Formats: sequence, structure tokens, C-alpha cells
Amino acid sequence: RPTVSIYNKDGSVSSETLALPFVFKAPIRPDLVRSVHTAVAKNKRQPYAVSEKAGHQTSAESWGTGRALARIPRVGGGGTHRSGQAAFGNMCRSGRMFAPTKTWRKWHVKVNQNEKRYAIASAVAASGVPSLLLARGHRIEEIPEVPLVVDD
Amino acid sequence: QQDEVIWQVVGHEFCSYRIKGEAQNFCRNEYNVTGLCNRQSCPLANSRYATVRELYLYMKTIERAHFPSKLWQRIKLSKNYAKALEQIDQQLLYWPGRQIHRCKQRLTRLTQYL
Amino acid sequence: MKFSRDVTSSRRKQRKAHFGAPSSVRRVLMSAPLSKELREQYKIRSLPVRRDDQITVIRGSNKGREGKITSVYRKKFLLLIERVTREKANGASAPVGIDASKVVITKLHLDKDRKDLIVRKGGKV
Amino acid sequence: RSKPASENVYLKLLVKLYRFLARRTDSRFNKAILKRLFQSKTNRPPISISKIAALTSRKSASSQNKTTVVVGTVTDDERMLTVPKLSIAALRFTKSARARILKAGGEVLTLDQLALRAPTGSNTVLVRGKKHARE
Amino acid sequence: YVKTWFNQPGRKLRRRQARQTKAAKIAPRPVEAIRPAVKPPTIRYNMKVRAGRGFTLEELKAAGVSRRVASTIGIPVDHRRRNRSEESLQRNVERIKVYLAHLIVFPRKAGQPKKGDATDVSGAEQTDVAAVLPITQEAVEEAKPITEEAKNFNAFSTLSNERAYARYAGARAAFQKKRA
Amino acid sequence: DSVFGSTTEVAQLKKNYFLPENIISNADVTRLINSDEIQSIVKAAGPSRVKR
Amino acid sequence: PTHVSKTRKLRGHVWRPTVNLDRLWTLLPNEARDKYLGKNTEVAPVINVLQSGYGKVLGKGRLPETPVIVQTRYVSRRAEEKIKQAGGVVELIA
Amino acid sequence: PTLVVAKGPNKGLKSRPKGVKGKYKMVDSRMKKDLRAQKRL
RNA sequence: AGCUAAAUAUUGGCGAGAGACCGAUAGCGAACAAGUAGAGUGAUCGAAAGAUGAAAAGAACUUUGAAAAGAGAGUUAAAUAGUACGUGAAAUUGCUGAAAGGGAAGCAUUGGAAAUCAG
RNA sequence: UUUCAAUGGCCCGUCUACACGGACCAAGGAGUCUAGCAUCUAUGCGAGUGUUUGGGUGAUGAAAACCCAUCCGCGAAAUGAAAGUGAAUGCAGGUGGGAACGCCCUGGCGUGCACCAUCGACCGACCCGGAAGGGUUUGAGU
RNA sequence: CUGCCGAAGGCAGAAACUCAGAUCAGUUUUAUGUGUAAAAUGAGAGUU
RNA sequence: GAAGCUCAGACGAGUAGGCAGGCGUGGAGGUUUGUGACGAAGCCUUGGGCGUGAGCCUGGGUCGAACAGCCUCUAGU
RNA sequence: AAAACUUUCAGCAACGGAUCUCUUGGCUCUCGCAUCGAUGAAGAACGCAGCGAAAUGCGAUACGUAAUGUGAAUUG
Repeated sequence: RPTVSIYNKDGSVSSETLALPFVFKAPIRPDLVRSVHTAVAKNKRQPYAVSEKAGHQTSAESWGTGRALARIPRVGGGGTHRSGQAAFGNMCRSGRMFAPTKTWRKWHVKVNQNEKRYAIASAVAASGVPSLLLARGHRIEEIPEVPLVVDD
Repeated sequence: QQDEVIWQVVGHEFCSYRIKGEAQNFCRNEYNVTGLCNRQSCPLANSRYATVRELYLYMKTIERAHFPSKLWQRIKLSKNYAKALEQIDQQLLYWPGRQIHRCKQRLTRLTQYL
Repeated sequence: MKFSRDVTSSRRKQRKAHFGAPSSVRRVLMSAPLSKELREQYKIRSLPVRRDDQITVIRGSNKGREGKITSVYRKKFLLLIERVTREKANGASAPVGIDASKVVITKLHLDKDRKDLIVRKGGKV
Repeated sequence: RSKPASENVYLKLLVKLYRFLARRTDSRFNKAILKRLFQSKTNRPPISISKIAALTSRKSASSQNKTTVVVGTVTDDERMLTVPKLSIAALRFTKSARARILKAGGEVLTLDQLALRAPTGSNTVLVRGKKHARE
Repeated sequence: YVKTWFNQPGRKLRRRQARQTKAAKIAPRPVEAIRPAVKPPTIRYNMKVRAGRGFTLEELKAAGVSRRVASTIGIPVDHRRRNRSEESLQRNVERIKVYLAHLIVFPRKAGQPKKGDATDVSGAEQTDVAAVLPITQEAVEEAKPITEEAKNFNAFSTLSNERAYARYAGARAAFQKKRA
Repeated sequence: DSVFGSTTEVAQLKKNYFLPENIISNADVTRLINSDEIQSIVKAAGPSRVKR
Repeated sequence: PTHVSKTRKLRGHVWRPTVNLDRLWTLLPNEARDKYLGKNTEVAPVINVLQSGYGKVLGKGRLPETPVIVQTRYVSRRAEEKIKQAGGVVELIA
Repeated sequence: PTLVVAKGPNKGLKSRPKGVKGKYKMVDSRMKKDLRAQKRL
């Protein structure tokens, strides 16, 4: 197996070396890694939803037919600015939105353990390749060795 | 891992030197020979190539490609535009002759810059 | 980065606490640094701002002006300095306000309470 | 169809290789491999190591050193208690099947090694797993 | 009505802290009591062994520890369970014996180890029971030589006979009682 | 090595885990397609981009 | 993903498990198969399908001539003399 | 009932119209389109 | 006849920490003097409304005017920030300039005329 | 860009020509979330497969991630109303076609995947016999 | 927004594989009386 | 950009319906030594340019503090 | 056949408050806690500041007193 040298705190190269771990030969699979990362990244999300009573706690019933105006329910009463205005509708101002967001949306997603381990092994193998690091954007032009190993 | 898998992850889409637009993409790589996305021109995605910048010339080979610090070797030319053409083409005779013309032309344009 | 859970990082809560802090908290918020000679004399980096302190402006349109403080106008996080005023339209003097953190205290107003503060905050008299 | 539905980079490389082999040789075997590389998993059933051993040692047999080729997964069959000396080149081997093949008998190969050894398909038996098996 | 599980990590953390608080409060003694080895009561699970609620009075007496002090030293007692076979009896008896052998009791009033206590108690340490008393499963039979009379013995032929005997048991049960 | 294991021996810190096997082993198709074993079998190469 | 749905382009368009004897040797670990199968030992290996989660053993497959003791509750009719012709005995467990 | 049309000063009513007593129905000329559908149905 | 912690629930109350949430016709009805103004005999119904500037430094003084205001000034980086105050769209309106017009107007194709830009 | 000249041009949507909506503008505004089932595709493993009910570790934010464990779910066996019984005879059966391959010397020869036509056996439920043997009945069976 | 395929008064398309065929035809000849059978021309034809 | 290059021929109405590729909006992860008080976003414009199109870039004016390309993710698009 | 009028285009000025940016607000999730009252509760009323109408606080000791901590203000 290939061996990688150990670099000390002073930037030198020590005599001790490590044989290359098998994981650095793992199949680099960008599509599988992206799909697993897509799923895993959603497991830290917090639920959000509008108030379940939002748009309902008013009082408004339809005025009827033949009124020369739309049949959307309108707030009752009088003397106030809100009286006569429509309610109970996604189109209506201060009305409930269409399909109010709920908390029991599927926020978390299950990933097979073997698929997760496949992605992690490929990620480590990808980290052990210089060209992938340059595409990643890391300024490693003068890094002495990849993979980089430092003493204890 | 290898040249082609590096290409299919890096060269096609993912690279810090890709500039996509309406229907085209360009190469900011300080190592590329043509400035375009190709198997013939990407040194990340293929073995030993050579390139010129402002004039210092990068050269590569495979046996020490695992060591990034000494991976890219630099030779400096500060004599003449015509002279530089001889060093560039002489050091690419024994090397794949496809990109000698592109490298020479880069020398000519960049000397025109100077 | 913060690692506790008793402290907050929300912009909403920090601004609410800052602009709603009572006068006792605005006293600490309205702190100023010390001059180099003062810092090397009391081993103190910063001190709260108090009236009748001799300060010098470091930033703003009054950069370089020097004088004593006539009032620490706390409810706007503001200081008022002698002679650092503005000519109004009629010609009267309207005091120009300077933030407490933009000035440097060049001479203190020493009393027993402030000396207690100096010795308590890891300093020497 | 001219491309697989998968995004797998290594499947693309295998498609690339046998696309050249099919279009630059006269191997109807290579054309068959390219077609079976484009087929989906429902059209690529797994073949058991028991079925491969039976097909090799079938009747007149003449298995000899003929390489067994399947475009799919070589699943293992625990039901037989011995494994003959076999040589199978396939897309994917299960760990049990690969270990049983290597420990007791011959060797496993990828379709790459198949293209290296028998690029035209000479002395290669092209097996396929049982279809239907609907549940 | 919907029951959402957004507090699952919160519940898990709270339970762990409660275990941690319990351990800190009663550190001298293990956080889990000794439990007896007990076999599930059905034909589907009678081949396994699990942890019962507590020991029985017969097991406690056979071990030599009284039911009164058993609770004090940390041995749960079940007054409902009864031992219908010695195999379970000495099984739970030896569980208690190994527990007592590994058990150290701090003397009360710190004056002297009155009868049952420990002379040296400086080696106190909180350890879980499972380490000292790892509950096991039913012993899996190892290879045995071929038995000749068993070899002659057919097998399910008998199960067919005692089955037919069982189904028609009432048939001959009538037959004898009516003719006698 | 003890964390991820190999393709043949189990990882010590992950029970019943082996490194996944690869679909294609020597996946450098370009050298493989230019290797002698294929150039020797392929028919005479057809012309590239042609005159109209 | 809503972005790849159809409406984003419609916009504007209005109790007894059983085992067969072919799998009996699978129940024993790899070590037991290596140290008992294919050789002649005075002591015979024992298979306890009950501890593996099987109530009855049925009769699909063949057996190697290595004798083996099968512990089970119920056994299939000619599967018995499949063991006997294989050299083993089915000892019934209660 | 007595029929009337809601036009001009007869728009925007919540209850009994102006100058109307007894059983009443008012039309707005828009329900003709869904009344002709009911006639077909 | 009886008692009893724990694991369990918790759109209220009291504290906190957050967010792939909303960003003033949205988000609680309410970011604001909001269950307020206001309506109904009553049970009840119930809004609208955020932003000058870093600092009022909120336009001294003069002139015309009954005053309101305007015009000169003055503050400011900015008054194209003057409280009817960030930015300031459309509908609609006034003025200026260019052009057309005999019961429609709109639009398209080709080209002239005037204006304008470009290689 | 405006405008003129010649030519052409019925007001858009809805509903079965009519009729219904439309004074103008800005902002908002309508196939969403979720439970089950089905087809297809992709990924991982493969006679197995599924960590997140639970436990441990995680200090740098710890609702994430990582690790660990027995049940258990589906599958590995079907049939019978039910008790129940509960699968390679014959290379895990043969015949023909059949992809691909090999052999020569186009064709022939082998060779036969999958699959399809056949085909015998076996598991049963039905019938006769007292397990053997006989049906040309049957099951999205080996 | 654009492109392609495109009806209906059991269709059009998708996938899985036959044969380089005498395999089909909104057709015409030949023979027997609009039916059937066996030359012309066109088309790659198909099956679940 | 093998996801490419190259040669040739035929073809072009389109409702129901089926398939495919793109433009634009809010937010998230990665990247661009990314843009910005020497002026970000927005807005106006008889200026210029690109695309069949959805749309995009840009000159001038106004304006005052944030904003965008590329690859994925996501939706109160 | 010029003006006026009508219409179109452009600049400016109006009308209006969209867009952009912001935000001591809202919403959602999680964690922690258990505390009203006849010793007068929740709620309502009426008052209290040098100049206060509302909001907040308080109760004839009235935008509060006592005690503890801070240490030099409040602000129109």
C-alpha cells in the first residue's frame, strides 16, 4: 500500500509514515453524495406554520344573491371601517391563506445507514484527492502533501 | 482517484474556474491551455500539461503528483517574444504536440499585452 | 462564538434590551476608554462616563476638541460637553451631542466611590 | 434510447467504453452489453451463483474456462454447500457471493476486466437472470 | 387531532439527565436493581429468558436472605410469582448468590460491621448490574453423538398417535364410562 | 482503518461493515480504450469529420 | 419538491415459521460447517431450529451425507427418512 | 314574491331594500347565466 | 373499604433559547395611544394608521401679503429630506414642445418625411 | 420614435350566435399539505432487508451528527371451509424455438440465457383404494 | 415561454421481444360465385 | 464540454390529451481573491444590444445601503 | 386652409402611495417552572405628577413610602 509521510509542528517531515487507509480508495460518487447530503441537510429544520385560527376569528356571512356585488362573506356590524368588507378567503384582505401551512409537514427524511456510510466513505476519498480540492475552492497550491497528516 | 472520474465530478460542472452564461462556459484555471472546458486542456482532470502566465511556465509530471507543493514546476522567460517561442516549442516537441499552437499563441497575445 | 444558553444572539432581543435598558444599565452601556497615560496609571482600559469628567473627542466633526462633560444625557445615550455647541438659525447655542464611546477620558473625577471602582476592577491607585 | 437513466459516474464510464466497442467492432456481444447497460433494474434481474454454476455444469457442460457474463448483480445462494471453480464478470457482486467465489474457487471481474480479457466476447457465456418474479 | 414528535430529541435528552440526576443522588448503589431470570409465558417465546419484575419468597428463603431485609439491600420481591420447577428455583437462587457475593453493605451508624456488613468499604464504586450479572439466554445444545434408540425412533408417527389419542380422548372417555 | 475498514475485513468500530465494492476497477477508460488489446481487435477506423 | 411538479408548467393552462432442509446447514455458523461438514466424526452436529425461530421443518431440498441431529417440534413426513437416509436422526424437542 | 332589480340606489344592501315590503326577491342580472344552466339541468 | 412518587399530557400562566417562517393589503384583530377609535337596547361586532435627518441643526433676518402663505436668504452632504417629511411607480391631471384630425380610435406590412443612435 | 400614404385588420375571456363578466390602475389572489394504495425511475443492500420506539457518545451550540441492542415489520411456502397437511423422481426432468458465444470450411455445426410454446414429476385440496398405486379435476403452487 | 406527437362522433402513445419476411394494404388484376382463393404496386412488418 | 464533433435526407395546422427543454420570484447550503457610499436595491427613460419567446444585459437621470452570477436544495413562486 | 378643441409622443410639475431597503412586532418549535382568592382574588369604578388627555405605574403614605444594591442624576 502507498505510504504518506508525517509532518511535524515545525513544518518538517518526520521518518514515521502511515500506510494509506482503504477508505481513500472508496468510489467517489458525486451524485450519491449530493442526494444523501440533500436529505441529511433537512434534519436540523424547525417546523413553521401560520396560526390555525388565522383568518377565521372574524364574523362574516355571505350577503346572498342579487346584491349587485360578489357573494364572498362580509363582516357585519357598522360604523367601523371593517364593516361591509369581505372575509374568509385567500383572495380577501386579512383572510386565511390557501392551504394554511401545517406543522406536520414532512420536515425530516430517512436515509439508509448503508447509503449514509457510502456517502461518508466517498467524501473521505474525495478529500484525499488534490484536484477535487482545487475545484472545491481551497487554496492549497503550496500544501506539501494530500492527504495531510500531522503528528499527535 | 483517476483522471476521468476527476473530470466527471470536476471538469463537467463543479469547478472554481467555471463561468457559465447563456450558452457558454470559460476557464479561469491558471493551468489551462485554451481557456475552455475540455479533456485535452484540463490539468486537474488529466495528466501532465504545461501553461504560461505573466512570463513563467508551469509544467507537470505524474510520479510526484501526490505532492502539491512540488507538483507544479516553474521556468522563467524574460528575453524576447521570438526567443520565448523557441523555448516553448522546444520543450513541447517531446511532449504531446496538440496544444503547442495554443500555448504559442498565448505567448504571442500576452507579449502583445506587454 | 457563544457557547452558553443563558445569553442570546438574536438581533431582535439585543436591540430590544439595548433601547429598553433602564438608567442603571445605560450607565454601563455609556462607557468610554481611557487615554494612554491614564491607562498606564490605573491599569484600567475603560471606565463608565460620569459628569464633570475631562474628555477629548476622538471621532466625528469635533475630532480633537477637548473639554469637560456638562451632563450624560442618558436617555439618548448622549454626552454634552462644554463649548462643543452649535450656532442655531437665530444664533443661540445648541449643544452638539457626542456618543460616549467616541470620546477618551483624559482626566477623571476622583471620589471614594470611583476609587473603589478602580481598585475593584483589577486596578491600582 | 441512447443513454442510461442513472446518474452514476461509473455506469457512465462503462457505457462510454462499450459504446466505442460496439460501434468500432463487429461484436454483436458488445451491442448486447450496451443494450443491457441501458436497461433498467426491472429489466436487469439478479442471477444467483447457483444458477450460474448450474448453467456452466449443464448437461454436456463444457464449462472449462469460459467466462460467465451477466449485466446485473450476482447474488449468492446459500442453499448449495459447495462452490465450483467459477469465473464471472458482472456489474456488481454481493459481498457474500464475492467472498464465496474467491475463497473457494476462481475469480470475479468487472466489465472492465471483461473488456480487457475477452473484448469481442470469445469464450464467454452471456447469462441473464430470471425475469418476471413479480410480487 | 394529530400527535407530532418534534420533542423526541428533547425527551431523549431529558430522560438522560434524569438518569444522570438519579445516578448522582444514589451513586453508592447501582442505578438499576437486580432482576430475576424469567421465561416468557407462551409457546412462541418460551425458548427465551428475560428480566422478571422480582424474586419470589421461596427463592429468597432458599438463598438465605429474609424478605424484609431484601428490599433494603436492593433485591426486589414479587409476591405473585411462584416457582413451579426447581430449574427456575436454583436459577434465580444462583442469581441472588452471585449478587450477594459481589455485594458489599456499608455498616450503619459507622460504628462496626454489625453481623452482615463490609469491613473495608473504601473501594466503593458505582457499577451497573448487567456487567456483574449479565442475563443470558437458554443454553444452546452443543454437538452430541448419535443415539441408537432415538435413531430407531421414527418421530412424527408418535405425534400423530398422541394427537389421535387427544382428539378422540372424549370418545373413549365416554366408551369406558358408559360400559363401566 | 479501524473506523472504515477494508473491502474484505470488517471495520472494528462499525459492526458488519465492509467498504463498498466498485462497479469498474481500472476506470481510466482513455488509457483502456487506447490499450493495445482493443486497438488490435477494432476494425479499420472510419474517417472523422469529412468533406462535403 | 414543488418546483419540479406539473403545476409549475400548467401555469397559464387553467405461530409456526418453517424451514426446508436445504437451509438447515445454513443455520449453523461458518465454524460448525467447516468443522463438521464433509468429514467423518463420531460426534454429530445438532441443529436447533427452535432457537433460530422455526416451529416446523419441511421437506424441500437434498442433504449431504454428513449425519446431523435436528431438534424441532414438528417434522415433515418423508423429511424424517431424508435425515435417516442422510445418516442423522430427528430428536424431537419439547 | 315581488320581484325587483338591484341597480343604482339598490346596490350594496345587507337586508330589506328601500321601499319594499312583504315577500321579496331581487335580481342583479348576473344570475341569468346560472339560471339558464339550471333550466337545462 | 382506602393510600401511593416515577415514566405521561400540557392552543392557559411565568420565564427563557431558537427558526430554510411573515416582512406593514404580509405576520396575531392589533409592529402605532388595539380589543383602541367606532357601531348596536343588548348578547356582541371591531378597524385604519410604521420610516425627515447623523444631529431639529424644524428655515434667524428682510420683503409682499389682513392672515395663511410666497419670494429672497439661512441649516444641512442633501430641502430632488421642510413634518401634508426615506425611496415616490401606475391609473388620473396641468403646463411646455412636436405632430395628426371631414361620422370613430386603436394595430400590423412596406417605404418616405422629421428627430436620434450606431458602426 | 412620431407621423403620413397604400393594403389588411369586427372586443377580449366564459358558456352552450346570443347571453354573462369587463370604467381605469397598483397590490393580493386560486391543484396545496398529509395518510394509504398502484405503475415507473433512481440509490443502497441482497435471502435477506429496515438505526432514529430506545440506549450511548456528542461541547462549541448538542433538536444535527456518529455509534450500539433485542423484539418486530415485509420477504424466504403454498393449499384447504376447517382440523390440517404442507414441493427439484428423471444433470432441480425433457422437446422445439431462441440472444450471445465457440468451432470450422455463405452456410453448417455445436451451444443454449431470458422468455415463449410444449412436457413429466412433486406440494396440496377432490375422488378411488387401504403408505404404494390410479385419475388427465383443481391453485396467478415447487 | 418554446418544441415535438396528436385524437375520439373500442382510439394515440410508451415499454418487452419476435422475422430481413411473402408480413401487410380503405388498391387493382387472375380464378371460382359483393364472398373466397392464388399476379401488379407500395410499405419493414409486427405481436402480448 | 463523448453531455461533444461531423455529414445527409425528409418533415413543419393543431383542440382534448401525452412528452421534452428552457425564462423569471422569495429563502437555504457551496462557490465566485464576486459587486457597493468614487453609490447596492428600487424607479423613470424619445438611448444601445441579445434571445423565436418567456426574459436578460446596458447608457443617461433619480436615488440612498445593501446585492448578484454559477451548482445544488426549497416553496405561501 | 392658421388658432381653440380632441388625441398620441417626450420633459417638467401635480395626484396617489406601489416597489426596494429596513423592523423593540407576529407566528411556529423546543426547554424549564407550579404561583389566585373571605389575611379579600380576577375584574370594574374614581382619583394621584409643578405644568397630563391617552399609555404605564400607584392608591389620600396615590406616576408612590420602607429596606437592599448601584453610585451622580431627571430632562420638554
